[PDB]
Amino acid sequence: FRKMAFPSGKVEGCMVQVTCGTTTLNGLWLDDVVYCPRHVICTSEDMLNPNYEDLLIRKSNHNFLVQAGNVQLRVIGHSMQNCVLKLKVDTANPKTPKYKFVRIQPGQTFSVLACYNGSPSGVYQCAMRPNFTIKGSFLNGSCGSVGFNIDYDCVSFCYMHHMELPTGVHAGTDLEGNFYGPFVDRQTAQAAGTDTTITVNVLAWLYAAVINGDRWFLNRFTTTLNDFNLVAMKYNYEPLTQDHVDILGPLSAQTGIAVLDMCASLKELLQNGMNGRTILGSALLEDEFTPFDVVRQCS
Amino acid sequence: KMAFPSGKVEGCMVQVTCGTTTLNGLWLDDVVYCPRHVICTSEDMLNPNYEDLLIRKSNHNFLVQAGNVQLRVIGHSMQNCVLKLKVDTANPKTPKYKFVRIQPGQTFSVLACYNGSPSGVYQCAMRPNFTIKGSFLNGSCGSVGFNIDYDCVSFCYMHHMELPTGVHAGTDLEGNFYGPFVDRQTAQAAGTDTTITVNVLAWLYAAVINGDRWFLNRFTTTLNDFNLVAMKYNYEPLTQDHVDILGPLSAQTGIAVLDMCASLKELLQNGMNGRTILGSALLEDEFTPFDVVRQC
Ligand SMILES: *[C@@H](O)[C@H](C[C@@H]1CCNC1=O)NC(=O)[C@H](CC(C)C)NC(=O)OC[C@H]1C[C@H]2C=C[C@@H]1C2
Ligand SMILES: *[C@@H](O)[C@H](C[C@@H]1CCNC1=O)NC(=O)[C@H](CC(C)C)NC(=O)OC[C@H]1C[C@H]2C=C[C@@H]1C2
Repeated sequence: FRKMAFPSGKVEGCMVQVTCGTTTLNGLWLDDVVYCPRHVICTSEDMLNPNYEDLLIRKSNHNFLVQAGNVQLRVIGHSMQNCVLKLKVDTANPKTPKYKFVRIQPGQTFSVLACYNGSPSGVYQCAMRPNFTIKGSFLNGSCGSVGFNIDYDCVSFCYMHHMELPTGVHAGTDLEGNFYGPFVDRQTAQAAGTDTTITVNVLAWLYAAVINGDRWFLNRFTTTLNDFNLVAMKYNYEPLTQDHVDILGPLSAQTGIAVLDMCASLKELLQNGMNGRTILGSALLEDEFTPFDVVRQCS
Repeated sequence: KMAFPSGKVEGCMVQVTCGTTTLNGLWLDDVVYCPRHVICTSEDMLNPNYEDLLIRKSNHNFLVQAGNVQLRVIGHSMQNCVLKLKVDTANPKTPKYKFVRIQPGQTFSVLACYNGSPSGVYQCAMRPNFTIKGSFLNGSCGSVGFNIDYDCVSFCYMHHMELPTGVHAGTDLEGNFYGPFVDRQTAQAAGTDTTITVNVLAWLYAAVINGDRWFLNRFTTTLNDFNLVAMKYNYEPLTQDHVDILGPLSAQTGIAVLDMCASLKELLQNGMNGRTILGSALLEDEFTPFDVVRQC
């Protein structure tokens, strides 16, 4: 199994750069609106603790330089929605895909198109950790890079990048400007909750192992969801939600292994360890492949 | 693990059908490139005589679809294991491009496609035994691998087959296989694979830059003494050019190349002792020094 990103072209066609003064970051051009992190209006010294409302009152449309490549896009209106700036422009992006804005749950994966100066650099697959950080590759200038999934022809934008935490992990918002997790866009020391293992994805990985004929860990037992959740927390695993049980439906149907039976198998692995064995050629249980990701790759 | 943005290549993918065989093609200017085994039936694939099969085909036996639009084939030729279909329409999305043949150990991005439609993108290395550890399913043939420098796409790989071990094999865009493989439906084994040493070192430097350095030691080693141990463990030899290529990473961390070689030697001989490096229980060898530097 590989970490596999979505093809990035539909998103590449929407990336622009947004500059205020000497502060440049990336923005997302869809129809006649450009979306970007609001801290573009900050001087490096204002980031220490900004008054975003006051900073924005001092700004007019003519203070924003929006460029697709080196071609300027005229700004004709501006507003702030939570931690994102919305810049109305006078041209509708002809490369606008079908799209929607979605807010993802921890454990879900998405592709990130890492951009600098409005130019795409690379694409890679990320998982939202239970503590609402992602383990990305972001350098200075990457803010406004977005995360997305593609279904049929429709791009679901789920993440916009805003900051790095002292531990090296990354934090950001949805495209309505609401942060994932307890973070704020200020240049202050912030810490994430202790992280935990994404149980639903581990289960997905065990199903993937079964599909490929690696099934020594299946046992004759089952468990209740509540008993499993209480044990899992003792091992720093996330509890399962009803939605987790449901998104494992397809893999459970494909293998004929009930979700709660697989939970009983995982519980035994947690309590007894691997006893020197491997699963899918690995002594470690993988937690960054979702049930959808497994299905994508097995077919 | 980071792939190049795939948009410039997505604009070139089309579907190619002959008989009941469908796969992907690469549409550049007015030529579509695709694996020649699209002309085969099931019976043909066992032991195909491609020159003989091809002479019995006419332009009109090839159906090329760019989305909903059929392109008319007005000519066809075969270059090694690649078929070239001339069409009456030029692709306006053709990027600036080159065809290159990559060396083992080098990396590239793969745009996996099915029925002419892009499905996913990921980074691959050309293995020393000239296989690639890909993610390719039925219908993925004609998917391509590439690198992007400035605005120029360098195509280096077209996908043709899977081996019994689950790894993959294919050609450059001149239709010559990487490795001792043939485009026939028969079980083929690869030579013994080895680990790409210069890439393991680059990845160890990456682990340090990101604050992970439990595996370091104060020891050192000569280049030849390291290479003796490397070969024993089926690692590729490290050349002086490899050492030179690692310089920037050495300077950046202040760890001399041969000091990192001494760390790797200790890892090969003692294992990781249950510990991990950048999250992995195994030494990763599909990041080049360039891949690591760019991303830092
Ligand atoms: C995008 O503008 C940038 C992205 C950062 C740069 C390094 N890697 C990233 O992910 N964000 C940025 O500089 C933000 C800006 C504020 C207004 C939110 N601040 C930031 O990333 O601060 C990083 C922290 C972590 C410790 C080191 C520096 C400070 C403290
Ligand atoms: C593309 O047409 C297809 C891609 C394969 C299909 C499964 N995964 C892949 O990478 N190639 C293909 O079917 C070739 C065709 C011949 C003429 C080269 N054959 C092939 O890949 O054989 C299937 C594998 C699976 C095991 C049985 C036969 C070999 C090993």
